Amino acid sequence: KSPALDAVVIGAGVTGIYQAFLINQAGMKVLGIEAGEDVGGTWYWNRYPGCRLDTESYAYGYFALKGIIPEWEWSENFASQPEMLRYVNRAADAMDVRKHYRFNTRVTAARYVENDRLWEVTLDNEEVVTCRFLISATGPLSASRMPDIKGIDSFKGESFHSSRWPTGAPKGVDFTGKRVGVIGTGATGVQIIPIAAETAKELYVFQRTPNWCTPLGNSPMSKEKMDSLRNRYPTILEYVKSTDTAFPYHRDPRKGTDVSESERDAFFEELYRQPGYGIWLSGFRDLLLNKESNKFLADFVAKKIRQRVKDPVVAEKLIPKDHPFGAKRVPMETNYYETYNRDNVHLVDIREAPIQEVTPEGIKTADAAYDLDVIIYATGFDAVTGSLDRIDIRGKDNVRLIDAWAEGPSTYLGLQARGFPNFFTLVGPHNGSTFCNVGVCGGLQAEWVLRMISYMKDNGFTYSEPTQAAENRWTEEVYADFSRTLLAEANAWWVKTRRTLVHVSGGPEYRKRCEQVAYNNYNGFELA
Ligand SMILES: Cc1cc2nc3c(=O)[nH]c(=O)nc-3n(C[C@H](O)[C@H](O)[C@H](O)COP(=O)(O)OP(=O)(O)OC[C@H]3O[C@@H](n4cnc5c(N)ncnc54)[C@H](O)[C@@H]3O)c2cc1C
Ligand SMILES: NC(=O)c1ccc[n+]([C@@H]2O[C@H](COP(=O)([O-])OP(=O)(O)OC[C@H]3O[C@@H](n4cnc5c(N)ncnc54)[C@H](OP(=O)(O)O)[C@@H]3O)[C@@H](O)[C@H]2O)c1
Repeated sequence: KSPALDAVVIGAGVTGIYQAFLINQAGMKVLGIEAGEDVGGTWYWNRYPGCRLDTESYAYGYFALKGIIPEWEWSENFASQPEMLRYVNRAADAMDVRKHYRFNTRVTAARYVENDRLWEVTLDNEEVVTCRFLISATGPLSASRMPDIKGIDSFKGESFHSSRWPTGAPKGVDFTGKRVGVIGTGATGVQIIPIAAETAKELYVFQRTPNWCTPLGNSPMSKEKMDSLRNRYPTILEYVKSTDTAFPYHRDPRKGTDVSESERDAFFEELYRQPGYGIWLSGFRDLLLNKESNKFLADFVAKKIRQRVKDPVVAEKLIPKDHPFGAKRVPMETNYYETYNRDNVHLVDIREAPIQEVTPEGIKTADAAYDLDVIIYATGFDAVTGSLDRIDIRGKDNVRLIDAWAEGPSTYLGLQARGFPNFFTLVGPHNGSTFCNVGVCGGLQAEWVLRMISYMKDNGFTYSEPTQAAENRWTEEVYADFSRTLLAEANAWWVKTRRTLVHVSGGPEYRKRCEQVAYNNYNGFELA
């Protein structure tokens, strides 16, 4: 039998739509599936207050850089959520990609049929579509997780996870008169807290673990600046392609030690005050390899925190003692620390006083009871493998991807897994495009995968699968490379339990390997 489609593409985020656009451009037969109503992925689903980019607007905007929508105008340096979703909507316009997709449709199971080298894809547990290739663009921080606390449903006020804010108008942003509780202090939390506190009656922050945070330094984007940028897109494109993360920054050649304390102190101050992630991704070459170098930056930020926070007890509570700087994603913020100087904001430490349960009134903890009219769960995601974990995926010998990855992910190039022929996990585990400015990183990964499906059509090949030795060596390489950094000393979302779900070596290096595989007739894959 013959599968109907060349490929199915799961997801309508920035990765998914481009993937889908490209495939169809090459004249193949594609269907996209999105669970929500329309394109946007991250930018569709995450409508909470203060939701904002990390990455410079113009560096994230692959779609603009590649002249798909060259005339696009950014209004700020770090675009808000609504602006992003506008961009994606426009981008999809010029691609004409919507007609290729099934919206309001969820993939629930996927089964490989050895005997026909195809994939049988189940939509909302009834209908079945057949494709030669399954391509997941279901993204690294899709798949929300509620924390493991007793009695979440026992709560009688308003309550929800950050990625399912009530609504397409973000309803009830105004917390006038309300007692609000916020669980979690990651990137989401840090964006939410200063904003809610403008209107909340009382704001209690339930912080189990403190992150290192630094000033976003957002500012609006003059039309001149935007003209000066669009004129350089070719340069900006090449440049972001050459940096380890595809963010527009690169390391100082020097070590932390080749420089006297007073020279370091000056260099850090200059970064601290620079808009964006310069502090994190333009430090010294050994910020993430060398405990001593890390300590230097960590003490500087510490000191900064005690400047911005008036009461020294609160301030100490907010300074991490337990993981080196830049080991977890560094959340960037507007006026976060100053928030704690407010009379109507309370930091509740829930490591020393672990949350007992959620009651109808408020939140019980080992020490106190909090009456609350609203609770916010900024508790993050089932990272990387999470949304795949939520599809029954089955391969050769009817094995599940979940059992397959039970000891941790195993893939070649982070693109295919052994036992799962003709299946591409885009920006998935052990992938060089996951620790990235994903806007550019996944654009490039979508393009490479196109070139592999194209190589397959031309040579009439119907089957692709990693060899054992390919996959073992790769995985080995990924753990090896990761154990060398201070990223090993931490529990970020990209760690599972202590192992990595992700590839930390450099994008340009990762892509260089990929090019070396593709050139050598996809060496490491069995093809037939
Ligand atoms: C709040 C937030 C802010 C971020 N900010 C940045 C940033 O500034 N810079 C950066 O580089 N990265 C950022 N990221 C990381 C982000 O994941 C990437 O930037 C990018 O959005 C990933 O896009 P994607 O299209 O690959 O996945 P997504 O954007 O998540 O899109 C995946 C889509 O797949 C759909 N889907 C999943 N499962 C199914 C199912 N089985 N059936 C049907 N559809 C399904 C989902 O509905 C979703 O729409 C951020 C992430 C979050 C959560
Ligand atoms: N552009 C941006 O600046 C932007 C904005 C938002 C999100 N993001 C992306 O989204 C990622 C996820 O960040 P997030 O804040 O959404 O999630 P996150 O980084 O995973 O943080 C989740 C928070 O909830 C807490 N938590 C989880 N389970 C808990 C439990 N059982 N009890 C008590 N506390 C619990 C965690 O504390 P513990 O550490 O103790 O587990 C952590 O503080 C970021 O790394 C970032 O890449 C980016």
